[PDB]
Amino acid sequence: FDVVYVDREYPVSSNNLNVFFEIGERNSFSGLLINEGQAVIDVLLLKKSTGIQLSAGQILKFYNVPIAEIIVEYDPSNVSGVSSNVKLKGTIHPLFEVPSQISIENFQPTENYLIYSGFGTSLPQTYTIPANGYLIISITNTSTGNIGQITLTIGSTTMTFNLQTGENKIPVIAGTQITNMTLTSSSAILIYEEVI
Repeated sequence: FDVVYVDREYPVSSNNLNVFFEIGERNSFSGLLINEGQAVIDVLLLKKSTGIQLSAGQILKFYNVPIAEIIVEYDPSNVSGVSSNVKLKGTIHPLFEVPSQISIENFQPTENYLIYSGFGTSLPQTYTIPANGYLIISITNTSTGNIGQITLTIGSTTMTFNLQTGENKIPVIAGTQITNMTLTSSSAILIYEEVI
């Protein structure tokens, strides 16, 4: 069989109303169309060269979908001045003898904020958590199970945690202090926050 790789992004706004993507006649597409931004978009999937309205941040997933053309349009109901970066990524290949499917999901990108890297049994100072999110304390050690203790303070509240080898995931509010950590043997330590 033959495969064509698709990696495209186009702005869609009042200034860029339409994108026409040719997939071609005897072909199937597997991949993603990503509405990265604030413009609602209308997606027409045409078997030869019914629209799907994608709201801000939505992703249209394709598996083995026989399409000859994908048309993307700025929806006329948009608040003026909104735009999106519309990304098409995937593979064009022949129609496989398996189900053809689409699905849609909301994307919420996550970003990791480093707090501490080291290798030892405690922290060298206190740290402030910058945002609402999830604090990740990764402790690497030869043994499994219990590996030490961490103390967080937030306002007039103190919290102490039974740290395990591996990834420890704690929901945290912005401004929370990492006041101390004590491990029972020297370990690779990586502390960061998952933020949305």
